[PDB]
Amino acid sequence: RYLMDPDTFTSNFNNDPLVLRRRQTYLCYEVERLDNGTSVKMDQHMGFLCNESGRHAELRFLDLVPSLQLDPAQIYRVTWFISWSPCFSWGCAGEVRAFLQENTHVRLRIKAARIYDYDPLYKEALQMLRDAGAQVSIMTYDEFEYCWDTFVYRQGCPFQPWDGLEEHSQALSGRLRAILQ
Ligand code: NA
Ligand SMILES: [Zn+2]
Repeated sequence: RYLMDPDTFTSNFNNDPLVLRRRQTYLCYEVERLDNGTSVKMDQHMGFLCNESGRHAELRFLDLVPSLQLDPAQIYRVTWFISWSPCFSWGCAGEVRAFLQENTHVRLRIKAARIYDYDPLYKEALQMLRDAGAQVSIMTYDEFEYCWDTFVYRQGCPFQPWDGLEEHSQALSGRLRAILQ
């Protein structure tokens, strides 16, 4: 597993609104299989994706699902730690919705560092994901540190939080839950 540079992680998962980073998304993913109330963690199916040549990371994740060789007779939970919530206007929310409709064996958990409200239809993207069965939430300190510990070439350095991490997370979470109520 190639691990992400720490600078790339910190530049992209920051949730401070005064840090500009609209040009790029990073999407860390893991997959587990749900059997009789216990998960089979599948470490060979973890990684991260960014946007490439105009194709958003969310669509690039959909692009690689067949290579994960999921058994449709099984149930899987996919988790996304994504630096921006998925857009509507460039097709991500719609494609994820259609994917989850066609792939009823897949459950999707989305934890976003920030809300992508550069998209005029960002609220509709979030509601569309919720309506398609995705559980959508804002990243807290716990998830940022997990991501640092799991996806980052950190050489045993501990996660060090940026100023305001918890405050911004809680404000974002309030906005999100208001949108999804
Ligand atoms: Na595709
Ligand atoms: Zn998108």
